[PDB]
Amino acid sequence: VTVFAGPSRYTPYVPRPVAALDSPNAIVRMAKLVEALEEWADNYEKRYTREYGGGTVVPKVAIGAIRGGVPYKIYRFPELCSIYMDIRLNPDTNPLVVQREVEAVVSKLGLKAEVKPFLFRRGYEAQGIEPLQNALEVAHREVVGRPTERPGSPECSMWRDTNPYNELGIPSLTYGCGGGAGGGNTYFLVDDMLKAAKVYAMTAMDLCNRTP
Amino acid sequence: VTVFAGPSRYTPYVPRPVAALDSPNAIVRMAKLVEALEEWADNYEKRYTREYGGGTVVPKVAIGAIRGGVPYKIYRFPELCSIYMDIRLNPDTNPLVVQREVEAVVSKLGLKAEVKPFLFRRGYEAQGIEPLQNALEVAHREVVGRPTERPGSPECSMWRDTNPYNELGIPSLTYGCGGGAGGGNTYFLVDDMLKAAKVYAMTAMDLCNRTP
Amino acid sequence: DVAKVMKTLDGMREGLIQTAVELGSIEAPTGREGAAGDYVYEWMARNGFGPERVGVFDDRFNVVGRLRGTGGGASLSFNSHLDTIMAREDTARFADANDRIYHEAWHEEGRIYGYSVVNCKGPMACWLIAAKALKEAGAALKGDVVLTAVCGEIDCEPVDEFQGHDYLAEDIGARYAISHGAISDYALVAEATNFKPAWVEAGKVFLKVTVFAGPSRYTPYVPRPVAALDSPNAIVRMAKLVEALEEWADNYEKRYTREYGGGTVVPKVAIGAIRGGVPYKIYRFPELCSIYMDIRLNPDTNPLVVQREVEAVVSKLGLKAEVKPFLFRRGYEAQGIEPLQNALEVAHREVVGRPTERPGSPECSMWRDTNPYNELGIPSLTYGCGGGAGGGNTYFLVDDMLKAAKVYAMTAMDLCNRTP
Amino acid sequence: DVAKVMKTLDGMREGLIQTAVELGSIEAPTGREGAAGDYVYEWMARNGFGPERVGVFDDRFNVVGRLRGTGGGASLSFNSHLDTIMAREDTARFADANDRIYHEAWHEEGRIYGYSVVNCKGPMACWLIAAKALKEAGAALKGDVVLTAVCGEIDCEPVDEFQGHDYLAEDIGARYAISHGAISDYALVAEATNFKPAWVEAGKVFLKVTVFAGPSRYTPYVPRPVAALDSPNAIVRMAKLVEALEEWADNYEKRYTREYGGGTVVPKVAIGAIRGGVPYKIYRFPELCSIYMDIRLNPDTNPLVVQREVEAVVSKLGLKAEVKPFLFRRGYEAQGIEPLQNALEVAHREVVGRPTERPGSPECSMWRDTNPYNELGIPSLTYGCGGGAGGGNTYFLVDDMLKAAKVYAMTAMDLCNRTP
Ligand SMILES: Nc1ccc([N+](=O)[O-])cc1C(=O)O
Ligand SMILES: Nc1ccc([N+](=O)[O-])cc1C(=O)O
Ligand SMILES: Nc1ccc([N+](=O)[O-])cc1C(=O)O
Ligand SMILES: Nc1ccc([N+](=O)[O-])cc1C(=O)O
Repeated sequence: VTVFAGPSRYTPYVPRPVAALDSPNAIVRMAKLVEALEEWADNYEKRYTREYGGGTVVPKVAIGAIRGGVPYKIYRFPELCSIYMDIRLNPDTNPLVVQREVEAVVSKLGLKAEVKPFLFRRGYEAQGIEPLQNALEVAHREVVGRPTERPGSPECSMWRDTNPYNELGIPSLTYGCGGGAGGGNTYFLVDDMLKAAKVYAMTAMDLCNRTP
Repeated sequence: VTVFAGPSRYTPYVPRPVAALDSPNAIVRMAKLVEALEEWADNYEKRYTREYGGGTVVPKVAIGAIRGGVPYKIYRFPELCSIYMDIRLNPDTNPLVVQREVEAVVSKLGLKAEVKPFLFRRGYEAQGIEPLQNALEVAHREVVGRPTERPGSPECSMWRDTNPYNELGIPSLTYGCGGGAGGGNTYFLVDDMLKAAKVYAMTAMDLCNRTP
Repeated sequence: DVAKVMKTLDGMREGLIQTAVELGSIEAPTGREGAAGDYVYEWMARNGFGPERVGVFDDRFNVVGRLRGTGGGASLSFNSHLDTIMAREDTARFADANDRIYHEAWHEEGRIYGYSVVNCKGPMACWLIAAKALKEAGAALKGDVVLTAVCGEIDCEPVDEFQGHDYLAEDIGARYAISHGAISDYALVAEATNFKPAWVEAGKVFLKVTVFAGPSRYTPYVPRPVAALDSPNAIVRMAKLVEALEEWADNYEKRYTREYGGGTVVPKVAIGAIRGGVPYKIYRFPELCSIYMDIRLNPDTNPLVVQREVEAVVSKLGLKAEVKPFLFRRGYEAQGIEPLQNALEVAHREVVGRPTERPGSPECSMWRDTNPYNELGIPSLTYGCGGGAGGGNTYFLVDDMLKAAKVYAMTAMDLCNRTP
Repeated sequence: DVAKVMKTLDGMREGLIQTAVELGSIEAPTGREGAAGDYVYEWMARNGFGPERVGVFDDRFNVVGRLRGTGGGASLSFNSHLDTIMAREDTARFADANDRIYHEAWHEEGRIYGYSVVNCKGPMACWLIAAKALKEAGAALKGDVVLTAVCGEIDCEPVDEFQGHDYLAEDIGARYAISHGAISDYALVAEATNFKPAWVEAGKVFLKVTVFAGPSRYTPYVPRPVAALDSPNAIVRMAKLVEALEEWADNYEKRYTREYGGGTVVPKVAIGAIRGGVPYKIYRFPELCSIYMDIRLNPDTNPLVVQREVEAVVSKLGLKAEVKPFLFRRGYEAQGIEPLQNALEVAHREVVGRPTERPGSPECSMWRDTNPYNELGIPSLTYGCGGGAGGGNTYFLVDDMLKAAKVYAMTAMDLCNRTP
C-alpha cells in the first residue's frame, strides 16, 4: 500500500501546524492509515473465519514492513511512503476482494494511495483425503494411544506444502510432533519424535498396500 | 528514533485485538510515536524562534525517513521500526537538549525507544560582518534601486555555507537573486541574474579597496 | 463509444503491422526471450502503460503493464507469450533448420509471415494495439485492463543434465506473473484459434522410458544372431518397445477423448526424443537406451494412471524398463467463464459477422496459458485470429489481425464496464 | 563507591599493561590506523561497550562505543587517537628510522617503552580500562560514558600532489566522529600532559613558500660569480630566505605568547620540509624552490596576518615568492569548563595527592583533539600521565598509568552523576 502526499519541502520550509491526515509528509498520513488498517485487520479475521472438514481457518493480517524516504537524505520528507501487508486468505476468498476492501479503508480516510498486490497463493482443503486420514488415524491410535483431535486454528491458517500437493490433486495433510515454530516453540522431545517415526512408518505400511 | 516492541510472530499467530501503543508490531507503536512527535514539532519551532541582527531563525522539524522490517520478508512483523528526523537548531541551542526533549516525548507514551543522534552541525551569526554588509548595501542600492530588506525566516533557518566561514572567523553573509529552491522556485529572471552580477562586482570593488 | 475505437484502430493499421514484424524479427526462442521482453517493455512504457519486469532471471522475465480504469468494474487480463518455437540453430529437430520462415517475419502481401508471428507476436501485437486504441480514444472503462506478456510459454522442460536457467520454461512463465500480482477478474489468452474460443486445455505428463539390456560387448564379440527383444543391445529392444508404444498411443487418444463445455479434448502422444550410448564411443553398444514421451492429459486424468499404462506396455513385452515421469501439469476447464464468453461473443458477432463455433480439438488439447489463470481462479479462455502454428500455419492476414484487435477492444469495453 | 572501583583497577593492572603493549605493537602510523581501530573495536565489543565505526574510509575510521547510564545525568566523553607518529620506513625525517622505539612497545621494567605507547596508546589503554572497571564494578552513573577512539589526530596534511585517502588526517578524525554523533556534555582528551590539565590548545596555519629565480641553465653555462640573493639557482636564494625566516621565527613566539585560563600559549614556528628540483635530473638547477612551514597560532591570531608577516619577510630581501597557506585550523580555550575541571581536580588530589599545576607551554601550544570538542561547544580539557612525545619521552611508568586510570574513573563517577 503506497500512499501519496506532498509536495516535498526542505525542512526549513515545512508548513505546520497541519492535520495529520493532511500532512505533506507521507510518513505522517501513513501513520494514520496504518492505524485504520489495524482495526480492519481485527475484524478481517473474525469475518473471514471459516470452518472446513480439515480444520477451522482463521485468516489473520499483519503489516510486515514499512519504508518511506531514504535514511541517507532526510532533509526532504517523502511524497510517498509504502507498507507491505501480509493478508491470509481462507480457501474460498478471492484476493481481488480483499484488495478492494483495503482500497476502501483508504478511501474512507479520504487518502490517495496505490494498493497493489505482489503475491497471491491459494489455500486448499484436501479432497479424497479419507484413505490417508484413516491410515493415519489407525497408526496414531496405536502409538500415541488416543484419538486424533482437531488442530489449532493457526496450524490451519498458514502455509504448508500441502497446498501445492492439493493444488495438483495429491491429497495431503500435515502431521508431526511438537508445537509450531511460529508460536513459537523452541524444542522437541526425543520420545515424541521417536513416536512420530513410528506413526509415519506404520501409515506407509497400511496405505502403500492399498490399491488405487 | 528506533522504537522497540515485540515479540515477532508468524502472521497466522498474530494476536488481536490490541491497543496501538501496546502493539507487538513496532510499526504500529511507531505510528503513534510519529503522531506525538508531529505535535511536538509544531511547538518546537514556536518556542525556539529567535531574532538576531542577521535574521530571524525559525527552526523547523521533519521526519525524513522511516523504515521497519524488510519488504522481502514480511511474513513476520518487525520487533523494531525506525524513523529519521531532521531537527534544526538556532545558533544557541545545544543539541543534547533537543535529544532529551525527543527522549521525553517518547517517555510520555510509555514507549521504549533509542534516540540516537547521527548528525550535529552548528549555525552561526556573523560577527564583524559590517564591512561586507555595508559594501553590499551600497552596491545593492545603486543597482536594485532600494534598500535591502529583512530576509524571510526560512532563509535564515537553514544550512548555507556561511556557517563554515563564520565558524572559522571569516565573516559571512548570503545574498543572491530569485526565491529559495526549497520554496520552491523553478526559474531565474535573467535581468535579476544580471543585476546580481553587478552587485557582486561592485561589492568587490568597494570592499577589496578597503584595508583590513 | 464502440465506433470511436473501431475507427481509431484503422488509424493504426500500419502500426499494427509494424509492431508485429518488429516484434517477430527479434530472435526469441525459449531460453532467450529477453530481447523481446525488453522490446515490449519499451513499447509498453513508451505508450504510458507503465510496465514492470516480473521474472526469476534478469534476462528471462514477464512484462506486466495496465490501462487503469475509473473504478469499480471487472478487470480483464490480456495475455500472450514472448518466446518462439525454433532456435536459430535447431538442426536437431528440423530437416531444414534454415528456412527463412522459422526465424523471421515480413509483410509480403496482405499477410504477415513468420512462425514467430503466428506464435506468438501476431496476437500480442493485436491486443498491444487495442490497448493503444482504447487509451488513445479515451474510452470509458471502470476496470483495469492488465497487459501481460509472458515468457516460457512453450513446453521446454529441464530433464536429466539439462537444468537451470537455460532449460526452464512454463515454471517461470505466466504462472509466475500471476502469482506475483498480475491478477484480474477475467483473462483472455490471445493465440490462434481461428476465431473460435476455447476454455479448456489439456494437462500433460512427460515420461522418460529407459530400457535395460546387456551385457555390453566389444563389437568383435557381439553375439548373433539374437532375437530383437532379447538383444543385449538396448537400442534394439527399444526399437521393439517403440512400436508397441506407437500403437498404445493410437488407442490412447481414442480412449481418453472427453467432451467439455470449453471444447472436446483429444489427448495425443508423441515420442519427442531418443538417445542411447554416445556418438563418440560407439565401439561398445550400450546396455540401456532412453526415450522421452510427451503424453497429453485431459483435465480429468491422473498421470499416475498413464504411467501405469505405459509401464504395462513394457511388461507385456517382457522387457525390463524404468518409466519415470519428469513433468506433470494439469489442464483446466474454465468455471464462471460466462461473462467473458458472452462479452466476447457479442463483439465477435458484430465484427466477424456470425456466431462462434466449437474450437478444433487440437486447440483444446494442448497447453496454453489459460491453465494457470484457471488454476488460480481467473476464468480464462483463448481466442485469436489465424490457424494454429502447431498446424502449422505460417502467416496471418492483416485483415484478420485487425478484426481480432477490434474484438479484443470491444470485449474490453463490454466486460470492463460490468460490476463483479 | 569510589573505593570499590579503586580496588578493581588494581585487579586489572596486568590487563592494563597487556592492553598497552598489544595496542602499542600494532603498526599504526597515520594513514594506516585501520589495524588498530579494528583492535579497539573488538576490544570494545568484547567488553560490551557496543562499538560503532565512524569514518570516511573503511580502513581509516573512528570507534565510538559507550557505557550506558541509568538516566538523567551529564554524559562524559573520553578520547584518544589510534595513529602514531612514525611509519615503519620514515627515512626522510629520522636519522635512525629503525630504532626499536619508534615502532614497538614492551614492558622492560615498571615502565612501558614505545613512541606508539606514549603517543598514544598508553592513555587510550588507561581509560579503556577505566571504563572496564566501572562496568565491572557496577558503579552508579546517571549519564553515559562515551568511548571515542579516533584516527587522523596527528598533523599530517594533504598538499600539492599528495591528496586523498593516504594524506588526510584530522579532517576525517575526531571532528568527524563528533559531527556524526559522538557528542557528550563534556569531554576529556587523554594524552601525556604530566598529570597537569590544560584546556587551551593552539591553532596552526601551513604555508608553502615558493621562491622564484632563473633562468634555468645547463651546468656548463651557469654564471659565476653571483651574489646569493641574485642567484639563478632557486635553491640558493632559498638558503638566504630560510635564514631570514628562522630569525622571524625566533621572534614570532615571543611576540605572540598569550596567557589563558587553560594555559600559556607559546606558538612556535618550524620549517618541516624543503624541496626544489628533482634528484633524478640535476643537470639543470631549478628555477623555483619550496619550503613548507608549520606555524602555530594562539586562539586569537588570524591566519591572514601571519601570512602577510612572512610575505613581508620575503619582500624585505627583495625576493619574489609565492606565499600560500594550505592548512588552517583554529585553537580554542574551553568555556564552561568548571564542572570537568573540578571533577578532574577532586580525583587528582585524591590519587596524585596534591593540587594540579599549570601545564607546560608546549602542551598548550599544540594540536589536541580538544579543539574539535570545544569548537562544537563540548567543554574539553586534556589530562594524562607522563611527558609529551614531542619532547620526546619514550616511556610510561606502569604506576602513573594506573593512577591516571584511577583519576579517569573517579572523574566519571563524579561528573556523570550531575544533572545538566
Ligand atoms: N511453515 C512455516 C512457515 C513459516 C513459519 N514461521 O514461524 O515463520 C513457520 C512455519 C511452520 O511450519 O510452523
Ligand atoms: N541550501 C539549500 C539546501 C537544500 C535545498 N533544497 O531545497 O533541497 C535548498 C537550499 C537553498 O539554498 O535554498
Ligand atoms: N501453445 C503452443 C505451444 C507450442 C506450439 N508449437 O507448435 O510449438 C504451438 C502452440 C500454439 O499456441 O499453437
Ligand atoms: N598531539 C601530538 C601530535 C604530534 C606529536 N608529535 O610529537 O609528533 C605529539 C603530540 C602529543 O600529544 O604530544
